[PDB]
Amino acid sequence: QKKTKKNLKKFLTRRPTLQAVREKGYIKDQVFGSNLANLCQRENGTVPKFVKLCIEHVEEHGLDVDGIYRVSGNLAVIQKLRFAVNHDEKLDLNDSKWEDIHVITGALKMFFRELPEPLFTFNHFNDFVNAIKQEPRQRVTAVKDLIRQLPKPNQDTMQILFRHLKRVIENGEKNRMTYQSIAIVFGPTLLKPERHTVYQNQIVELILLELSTVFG
Amino acid sequence: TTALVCDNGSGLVKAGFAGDDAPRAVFPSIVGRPRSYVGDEAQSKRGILTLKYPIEHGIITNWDDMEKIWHHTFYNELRVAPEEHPTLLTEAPLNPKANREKMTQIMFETFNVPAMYVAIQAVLSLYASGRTTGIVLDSGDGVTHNVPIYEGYALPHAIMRLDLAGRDLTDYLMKILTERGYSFVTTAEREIVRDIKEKLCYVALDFENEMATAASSSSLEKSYELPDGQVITIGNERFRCPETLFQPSFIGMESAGIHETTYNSIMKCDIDIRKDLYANNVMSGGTTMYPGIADRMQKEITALAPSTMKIKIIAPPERKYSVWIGGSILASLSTFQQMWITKQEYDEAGPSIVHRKCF
Ligand SMILES: Nc1ncnc2c1ncn2[C@@H]1O[C@H](COP(=O)(O)OP(=O)(O)OP(=O)(O)O)[C@@H](O)[C@H]1O
Ligand SMILES: C/C1=C/C(=O)O[C@@H]2C[C@@H](CC[C@H](C)/C=C\CC1)O[C@@](O)([C@@H]1CSC(=O)N1)C2
Ligand SMILES: [Mg+2]
Repeated sequence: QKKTKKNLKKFLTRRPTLQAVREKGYIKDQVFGSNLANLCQRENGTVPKFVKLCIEHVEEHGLDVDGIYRVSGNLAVIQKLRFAVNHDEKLDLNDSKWEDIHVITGALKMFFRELPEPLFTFNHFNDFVNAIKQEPRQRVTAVKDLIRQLPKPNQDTMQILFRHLKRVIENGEKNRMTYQSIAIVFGPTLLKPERHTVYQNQIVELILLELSTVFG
Repeated sequence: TTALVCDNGSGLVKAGFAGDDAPRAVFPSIVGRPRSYVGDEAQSKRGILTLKYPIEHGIITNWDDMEKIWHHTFYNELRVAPEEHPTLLTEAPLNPKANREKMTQIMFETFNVPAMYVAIQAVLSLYASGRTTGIVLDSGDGVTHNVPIYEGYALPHAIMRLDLAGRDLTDYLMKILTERGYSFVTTAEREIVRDIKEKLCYVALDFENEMATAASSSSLEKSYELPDGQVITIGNERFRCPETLFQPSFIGMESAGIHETTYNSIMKCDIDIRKDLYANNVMSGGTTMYPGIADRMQKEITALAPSTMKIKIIAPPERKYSVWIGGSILASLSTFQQMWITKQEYDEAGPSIVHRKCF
């Protein structure tokens, strides 16, 4: 025990940094927690494959479920989903291992939460908050033009995600979800400052509200 | 002055003081609310309460009950004031970011600790075995992980996770004991089977050969007396139950056994360090305590690895508390002093400071 404490004592001060170990290629990014542009490149796409899987599964089995994207799924099952996705294993989101629809929506909300940079990017956060503070007659134009300045992975993933959430609200009579409850869910996760929450929820509401003109 | 070390598992909480050779408190990780008590006091009143496991498969899934676990750990088990002790906690590999933030927020806002830190369970086991590079088989009550580590860094793309663990082995032993007319079903009956599993089960070196010897053997069958005085006997179920770890299809799983997930994890790492991983297989967790599991692993991995590779399984006798012992060593080092997340830092940054400081 004395020899191990001494070596640990010195190892702590001489341990290599995280970036040095990544320079060697020993630490590799997965699906969760990895840069969005790097993930889409490795998959030869502009939308993460797991994002497309969740949306297609929810639009086929969970569009009528009350309080979807608001009700939380089991965190342990989601963690099992993270490993199954991160290893590119044979995966069918309709299998009984994944329990219910809220595990799928919870894993989708987590994917955007775990992103190193927000979907709306760090360097455009100030512009988005300033665009939503403008006079209402000029907001939609300012939001659209900032979106057209984002990189292609962020543009494409934003459209597929928002068009999906639009159909969720359009079935609000069955699932009791509205523009406000959905924006409360995705507001803080899609827009973060590097370093307010009321303006972030307002940005997602506006995009969902004027979906047609914003992505024209 | 002296720091606290707390290893919150899916079944057991191990907590104590940094610098000690063993945890001072080991109590079950259950919370009971009436139809609130925690730990052993909740099991005594299992009829008045509805018991819940706040940790599921190594992941916190009930933050209300988890906050009660820590309150009990501080004031009832260790009998200390949290505002006076730095607190080192443990977590599962690739723990969701929101969970790491909620743990940091609770420790500082609810318990007012002067400093805190969270380390990866498998990393603390590797440290306890005097190593900073190797692959760890961490198998507890709720989850099993194969975590290859380089210089204290868990390699995330190569971490293997299996839902099969100790509790699932107890459930399987309950099932195969119906072949002897025993009917263990309820929660109280499950604790009897887990005790039999801990006392009499072992891993066979050759499972098919061990099956041919079972009838001819004179020493396989053992006796166990239940609380009410009745005596039961167990035969080849002593090693058919832990055989699930190597052949998970015994419980209907499609996953590979822990010997293959170890090999699959090593092969996902860079070829420059596979030799160092093959030679530093460290085992930790209660589910790795079966007699013979080290020799069986040594045999199964050699059959998978190239014939030229040197393979060594490290199964210390204290590996049931390896995670806590490593945390006790780490939090007591002087060179660890500047790594804590101080209270003054948290009040400025908030919970999200955990991602930069704890790695
Ligand atoms: N001698 C033994 N042989 C076999 N199994 C054992 C032995 N002792 C304890 N166990 C099993 O180990 C489990 C407890 O181990 P441990 O406390 O390390 O798990 P944990 O850390 O709470 O779980 P996790 O790491 O999954 O969160 C119990 O399920 C118990 O049945
Ligand atoms: C003695 C003991 C051992 C243990 O580790 O037990 C831990 C904690 C326990 C929680 C409920 C139990 C009724 C209360 C105390 C048991 C604690 O659940 C376990 O027994 C689970 C249930 S069956 C099993 O094998 N593991 C693991
Ligand atoms: Mg553990």
